[PDB]
Amino acid sequence: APPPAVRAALADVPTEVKEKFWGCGNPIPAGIEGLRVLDLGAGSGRDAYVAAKLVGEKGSVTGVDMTPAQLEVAISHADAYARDKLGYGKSNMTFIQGEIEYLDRAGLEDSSFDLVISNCVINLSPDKARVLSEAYRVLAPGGEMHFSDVYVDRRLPQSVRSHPVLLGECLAGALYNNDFIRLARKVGFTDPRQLEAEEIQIHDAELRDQVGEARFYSITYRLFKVPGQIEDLAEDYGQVAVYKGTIPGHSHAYDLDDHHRFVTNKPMLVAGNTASMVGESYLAPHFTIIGDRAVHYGQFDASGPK
Ligand code: NA
Repeated sequence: APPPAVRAALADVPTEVKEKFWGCGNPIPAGIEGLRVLDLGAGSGRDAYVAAKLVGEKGSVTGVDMTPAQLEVAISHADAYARDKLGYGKSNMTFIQGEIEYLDRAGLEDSSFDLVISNCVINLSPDKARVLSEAYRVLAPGGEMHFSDVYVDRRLPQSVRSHPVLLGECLAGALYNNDFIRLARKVGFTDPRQLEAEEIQIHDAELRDQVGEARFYSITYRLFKVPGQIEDLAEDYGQVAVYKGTIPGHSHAYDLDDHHRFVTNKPMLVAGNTASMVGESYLAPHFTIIGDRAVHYGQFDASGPK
């Protein structure tokens, strides 16, 4: 169950582009008309094709993949998709060959993307930290890394690590969610936000035994970049946010994350972080912020000392 816009856009993506994809989600955010999107690990192009639509004719998408076979599928269907299905003059997609760890080697410049998206390929990175820090480098201010991947509620035993088989799909090398958060924050994503999580029921029964009581999740994370603004606690500057109702397919309400649902025209008290995420990012044209950060009031939703 993807949002209607994503299902509508999927109906029209070349069967072959979809059949050849494999992923744990549909990580294209709402609100991206006219923006530039980088799709990490684009494979055969399902997610890039969907984005190419949702950003409109004036937005664009870049897909980076490791495998030439997968590339050539994304490339061969581009023009025809963009022309007949989207009715664009030409494809607004560019697929390039690369390693997600080395966006600099792929020629991707600082601040050249508004969104970085990914679908269940980061657990396979040999250098998670580099992919994260590269995402961070190629994002423009007020941009976001928005991506889905598989996590665990605890650290897997070393035993399970380097010798699983392939196991699960990449369930080996799925991190303890809080360890992921830590790594994101070392790189400058100070307050990752969980948009939604689904427990992945394991059901192999023989794998059950290998993992103990480990619980696995498919989580879509939101990693906003707002330099100088994003803090590691909810801090209280007395700001108020009002979602104006203008994000297509979200006229009644908008979920920033699973703890923050904004109802159209209903003001809500927010912390600095959240005010930055909805009002200083690419989402900002759809929100009003009342207040600012000239006066600090303390920690938000919590008393002072003890
Ligand atoms: Na709505």
